[PDB]
Amino acid sequence: GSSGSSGPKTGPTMTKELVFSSNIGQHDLDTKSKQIQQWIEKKYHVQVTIKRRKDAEQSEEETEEIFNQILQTMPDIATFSSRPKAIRGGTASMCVFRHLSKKEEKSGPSSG
Repeated sequence: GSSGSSGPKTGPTMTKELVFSSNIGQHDLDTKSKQIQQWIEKKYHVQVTIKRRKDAEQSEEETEEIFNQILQTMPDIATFSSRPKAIRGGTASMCVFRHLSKKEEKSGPSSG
């Protein structure tokens, strides 16, 4: 049996932001995502920004991974609102996560 209805609320005009280093591991990153997910729920615009070392020995393709690693948790609840790009000269990347404008929700009760 299930019981719990908070109420239909799109939420006020607020924006969230998240900043961390690539060093973050799976154990840690796991938490970072959870937080973002909860936000997206209320259609909260979350701005993510990955920071890399002084020209670390890695290409952009690597910096793109982290991003996906996060969206891989909310692939049916969130989407690449704003494609990630090279910011601050490429040393870092910025992106945002939003809700699936499409009628696709694989979380919660059988939406119908």
